Amino acid sequence: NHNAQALNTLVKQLSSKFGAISSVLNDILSRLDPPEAEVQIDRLITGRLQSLQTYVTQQLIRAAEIRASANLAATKMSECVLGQSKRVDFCGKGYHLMS
Amino acid sequence: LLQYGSFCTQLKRALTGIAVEQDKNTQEVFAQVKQIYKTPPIKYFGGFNFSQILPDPSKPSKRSPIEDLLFNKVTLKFNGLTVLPPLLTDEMIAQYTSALLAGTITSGWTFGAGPALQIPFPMQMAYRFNGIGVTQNVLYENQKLIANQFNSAIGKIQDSLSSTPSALGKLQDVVNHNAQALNTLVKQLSSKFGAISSVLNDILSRLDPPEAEVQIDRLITGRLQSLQTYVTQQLIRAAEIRASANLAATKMSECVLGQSKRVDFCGKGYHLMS
Amino acid sequence: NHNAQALNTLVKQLSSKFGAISSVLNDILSRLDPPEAEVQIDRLITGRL
Amino acid sequence: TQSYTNSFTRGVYYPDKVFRSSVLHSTQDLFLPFFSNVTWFHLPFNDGVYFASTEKSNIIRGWIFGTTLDSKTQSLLIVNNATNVVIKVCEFQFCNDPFLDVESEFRVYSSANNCTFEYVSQPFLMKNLREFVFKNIDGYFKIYSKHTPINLERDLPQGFSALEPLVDLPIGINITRFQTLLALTAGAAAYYVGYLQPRTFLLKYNENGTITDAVDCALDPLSETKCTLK
Amino acid sequence: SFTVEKGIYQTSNFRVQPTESIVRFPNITNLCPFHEVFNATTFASVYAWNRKRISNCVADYSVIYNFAPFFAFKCYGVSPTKLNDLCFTNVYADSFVIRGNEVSQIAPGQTGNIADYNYKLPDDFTGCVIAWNSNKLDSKPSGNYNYLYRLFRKSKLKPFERDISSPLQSYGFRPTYGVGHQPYRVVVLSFELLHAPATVCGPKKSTNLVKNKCVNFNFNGLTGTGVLTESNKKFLPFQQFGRDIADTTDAVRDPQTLEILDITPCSFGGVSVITPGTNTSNQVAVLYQGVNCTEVGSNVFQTRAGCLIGAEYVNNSYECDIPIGAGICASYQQSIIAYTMSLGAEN
Ligand SMILES: *[C@@H]1O[C@H](CO)[C@@H](O[C@@H]2O[C@H](CO)[C@@H](O)[C@H](O)[C@H]2NC(C)=O)[C@H](O)[C@H]1NC(C)=O
Ligand SMILES: *[C@@H]1O[C@H](CO)[C@@H](O)[C@H](O)[C@H]1NC(C)=O
Ligand SMILES: *[C@@H]1O[C@H](CO)[C@@H](O)[C@H](O)[C@H]1NC(C)=O
Ligand SMILES: *[C@@H]1O[C@H](CO)[C@@H](O)[C@H](O)[C@H]1NC(C)=O
Ligand SMILES: *[C@@H]1O[C@H](CO)[C@@H](O)[C@H](O)[C@H]1NC(C)=O
Ligand SMILES: *[C@@H]1O[C@H](CO)[C@@H](O)[C@H](O)[C@H]1NC(C)=O
Ligand SMILES: *[C@@H]1O[C@H](CO)[C@@H](O)[C@H](O)[C@H]1NC(C)=O
Ligand SMILES: *[C@@H]1O[C@H](CO)[C@@H](O)[C@H](O)[C@H]1NC(C)=O
Repeated sequence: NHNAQALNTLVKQLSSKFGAISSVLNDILSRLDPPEAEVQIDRLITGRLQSLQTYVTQQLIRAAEIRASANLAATKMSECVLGQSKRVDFCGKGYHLMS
Repeated sequence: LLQYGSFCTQLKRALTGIAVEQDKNTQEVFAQVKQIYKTPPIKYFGGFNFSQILPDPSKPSKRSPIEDLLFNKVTLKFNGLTVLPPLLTDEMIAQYTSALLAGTITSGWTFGAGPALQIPFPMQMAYRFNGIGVTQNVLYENQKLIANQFNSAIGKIQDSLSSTPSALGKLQDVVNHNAQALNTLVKQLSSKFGAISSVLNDILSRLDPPEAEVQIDRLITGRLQSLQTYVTQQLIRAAEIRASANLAATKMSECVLGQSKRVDFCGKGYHLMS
Repeated sequence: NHNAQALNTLVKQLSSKFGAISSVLNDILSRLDPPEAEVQIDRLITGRL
Repeated sequence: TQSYTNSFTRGVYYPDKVFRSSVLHSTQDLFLPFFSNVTWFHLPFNDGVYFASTEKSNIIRGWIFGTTLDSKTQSLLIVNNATNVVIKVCEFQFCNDPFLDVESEFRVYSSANNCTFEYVSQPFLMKNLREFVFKNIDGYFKIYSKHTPINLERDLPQGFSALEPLVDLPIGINITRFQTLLALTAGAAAYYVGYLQPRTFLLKYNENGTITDAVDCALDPLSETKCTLK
Repeated sequence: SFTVEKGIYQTSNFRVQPTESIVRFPNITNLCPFHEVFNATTFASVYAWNRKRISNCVADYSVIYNFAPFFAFKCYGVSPTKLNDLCFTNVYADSFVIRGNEVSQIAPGQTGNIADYNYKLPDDFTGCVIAWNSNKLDSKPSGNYNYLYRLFRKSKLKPFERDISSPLQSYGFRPTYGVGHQPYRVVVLSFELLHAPATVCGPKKSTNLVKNKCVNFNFNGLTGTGVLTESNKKFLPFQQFGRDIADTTDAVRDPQTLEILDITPCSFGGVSVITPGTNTSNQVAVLYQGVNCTEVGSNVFQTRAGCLIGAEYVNNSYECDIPIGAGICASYQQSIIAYTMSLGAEN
């Protein structure tokens, strides 16, 4: 769900104007002369760069937590499945037998 | 501002997730047992005080003296900034702690793996001594000396906590950091960001609508940047808080509901109880 | 390797223009007028921030 | 006759007209640096002048300001007497050694001439020590004053006090120099002179809203640390 | 979405709307010396420009339009049409005569002979530039040479600098001279903001006191809205405003009667909707976060989290279903009920 939401937001951000005459580069290119196109192009460039940076930062933050969970799962696989554990509530509720 | 997109939905989602995770942290750490146990009216356990940690019925809030000292020592409507109350009040957390203490005193480690089974306290202490490589006759022939040592050790704790002024820095850093972040966010509202003024009302009441946009957009960009920075910092801090809460939950499960053999996990020395 | 790469990139970023006449403050200040220098400086300031 | 002495922590006034309480505020303006020389007399204006006196016989009354001190340039001539105060900017002809005859003004100046400013109100004056701060900024002439009892002392008293604004004259003329004005038979007087500099301060307001303490952020590293930590 | 599952969602916010308006233009009415500024028939040279100070009067600018159809009417820091609603500290008026072609040379950040040798105009200027023709008044048939302008100077002039020290060139004005050389009368006004309480402001009229209610206020230009309440602050006899740690207005003194009036924002907060699944029912409950029940299902319950509307408070205890606040949950038992969560079974 989180991955789908992030991708949908990223692809939906492409339709914003960011204070420009239009949100389509071809429309601006075919309507305005090159000396004037840069002023409108810069705003779109800045907005899209900001969107990409936000997406990358969120992805890094999520990946850190996923890595922590994977480390915990690896420890559980090593300690509850390949042996018998005496740590309380680590391998279930009660006195551990096997997993 | 409507032209910029949907940043506000992202900010709201991030903050709501942080709040829900904050509630889940306490729920996971403290709600370990499902039954509310009680201590017997007669407080005799073979010569051991537990009064310094058991709840005090005289005071209205029903807290132990050490809990009172900790509560007193820690210490502590904007512009769109609000603070929400936690789901669990202090009395409920105190009840959880009292139930855990009563269970571990009257049952040992048996209530953490099934139905609670009664056992006299000296016999539980004999089991715990047997669990570190010392025979039972060592305990049974030195009951009074060990009881006196335990009483003195528990007595010195309040004085040690009170005398040291920086004993609770970890619990103060959280409050200080949150206050600093909120104050910086509030103070950022007085910046100009290269505009004629920092007040929208003055700009609207001094210039024509066709021209005020150039001044307004700079303020919008600056405030959006400030909000994004605040949210990112909050997420980064919340991750570390969650890691600490997970460690605390593991320690509660392993040191309190049982006897641990991991070195330097539940104190320095050979672990007995917590 | 990561620390060296990060420092090198941060130092290297100073030569960007970010959509300005030049990447040096002195040449922008001397060649242009103050009303336009105060506009050209902002792009560099924002990029470096 | 000149001399030298120590300013201590004297010469703090109210920068503006905004009420505050129980807060710490950082201000950037012209102030008298702590622990600095102030000349004792028995004079260029620079960027500011700090005047303090404790004389009782009222021989001191008013001051004279000007750049060239001539009838070709406007000049402030403050006159303080028992009932009112006279403020004039007219380009008076400056006599070499002005003094009050007591009350002919011929020795002060020879003639009056073209001008537009005039102000008459209660006089500035009223074991007693008096402080005055003069500065000419952005077309305005601002004067501060404060009165406080003092014990027998040859130097400035130890402690803290705040100066409240008195008048804000919209004159906006050229001043480079100044002299004192006396009323007289031989005699003697005693007063101190200090000079202001651009500094940054950290003012403290109490719950009642009066300044009680301040720190100069350029005296020593400890003060800089205090200012940074706020 | 068309389907909503069990939970609590924060939808929108709310705010208390203003009731009326309050204006406090103090009492005093005067007329500014604007007539003497214009139609004086005697305008000095650009190299020695007149300087007048205007204060303690009511500025009227309809006379400016009534004067003449000005060739130039430009304002830089302020919209020209809104000059009738602003209050200013003081106004500096500069009057002189310059050539018609050089009118464009009077602008901030502009280069020219008069710009750097006669009148330096700073970059942070706040005012208006007005010029109109004076050919029929200041053009002698043989040439009016009374107007002179500097041509040579070692260094460029400083902002608002006047020099009175052959560099001077006499102007020549004749009726036969065409556009671009006839004399133009130029008036430059400078404005000051954020200073001592403004006094040149009198075009509108005042109102009276209202208290303990959310009403717009305009105290001598201090716009905003809020509630005016009596204050116990010991103002010294010369302050006017008040601030706090957040650096915002919290007190003010009425110009008519010296009285300290606290200012607080009108009530606001968030709104949350508590509903079970749409498959189950369509009944909902609304929670106003951090708001007393007086300000806002015919059943009202007050909690620490705010005012709860549409739920009945029973005094039983069950396991938590929908979290609300400090130990209070909600569930769909058919109606919506609010209770106190139970920690567990006693033993
Ligand atoms: C547990 O320790 C407490 C504290 O030392 C003992 O309570 C003290 O009893 C003496 C004698 O009555 C009083 O003078 C003290 O004031 C008490 N302390 C406090 C803090 O009130 C208590 O007696 C010990 N437990 C047992 C069973 O004796
Ligand atoms: C004052 O000036 C004298 C010389 O003019 C100098 O020796 C002295 O250090 C200065 N400061 C004090 C406090 O006397
Ligand atoms: C004191 O000065 C005021 C102000 O000009 C004047 O009216 C008054 O007469 C003076 N008093 C005497 C005693 O001359
Ligand atoms: C004062 O200034 C005016 C203006 O130039 C001048 O006419 C007059 O001679 C000057 N002197 C006097 C005494 O008015
Ligand atoms: C003021 O007086 C000084 C000293 O004579 C002089 O140098 C300066 O040009 C005068 N005018 C201004 C505006 O400073
Ligand atoms: C301010 O008022 C309070 C209460 O009236 C008083 O205790 C305090 O001394 C006052 N502050 C002064 C006089 O500086
Ligand atoms: C809400 O207002 C009433 C009205 O007096 C008051 O009694 C009550 O204490 C208020 N509630 C809170 C939480 O302040
Ligand atoms: C619930 O508890 C008891 C019922 O006997 C009563 O004292 C209390 O007021 C009840 N609460 C209500 C009715 O809100």
